[PDB]
Amino acid sequence: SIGIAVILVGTSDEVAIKDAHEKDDFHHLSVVPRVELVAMNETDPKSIITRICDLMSDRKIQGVVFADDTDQEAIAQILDFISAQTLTPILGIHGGSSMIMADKDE
Amino acid sequence: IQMALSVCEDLISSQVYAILVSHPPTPNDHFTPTPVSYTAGFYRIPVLG
Repeated sequence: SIGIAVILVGTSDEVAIKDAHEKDDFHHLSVVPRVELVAMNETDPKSIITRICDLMSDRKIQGVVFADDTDQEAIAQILDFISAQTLTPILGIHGGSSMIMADKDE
Repeated sequence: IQMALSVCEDLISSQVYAILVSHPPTPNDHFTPTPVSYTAGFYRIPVLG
């Protein structure tokens, strides 16, 4: 079991999102996804760097999924830098994290 | 990794309008300015190498 954490910034309902958190009918293989709902106002880089690199210390996780509902023009680039410095895959889903970029580090 | 933590929690808060990139102790290294120009480039702060 590898913990998967989801982070979202903005106005949203925690219970509505958490209703479908434990809804993946993955009985074929024992994935056991320990989905954790994380909500924090982390637009600034300081909040992101002090939270992303602290998650592994508390909870043993090898995968992070990021979502957002803001129109930031450079959040995707600054969030991509953590992926380059680590080996934990991260996926941009919603908001500025899904904006286009030219190239990625190898 | 500590560069982003150290640069933006100790330098940008001190009202700096220009930042100079350091020099790697080993010339074959590369990641001396790559953390400096990322965090400092968020706020359109000129950086000199």
